[PDB]
Amino acid sequence: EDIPREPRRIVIHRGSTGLGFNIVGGENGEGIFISFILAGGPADLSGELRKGDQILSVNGVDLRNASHEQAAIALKNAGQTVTIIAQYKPEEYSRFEA
Repeated sequence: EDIPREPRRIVIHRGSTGLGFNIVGGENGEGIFISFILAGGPADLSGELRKGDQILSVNGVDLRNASHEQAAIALKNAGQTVTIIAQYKPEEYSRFEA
């Protein structure tokens, strides 16, 4: 609704539940997508990320062509304050994850 088509920058702070989201994808022609946002966790309270966002970068590490494992390591090692570049692609998310 107030989500643009182009990539956006979101800053999250890591908590006791991590970043408060989980990821799928990173294989074939599917990039890294947010599949779940934990209620009350850091991503949810930020208000800015959505299921079906593709993660393009985290703290400058390019995740456009990462595998799931590569992305999970980048997110684990990104530190307490994490800058995410995300692009909202709900139709492409549904093609892969429906």
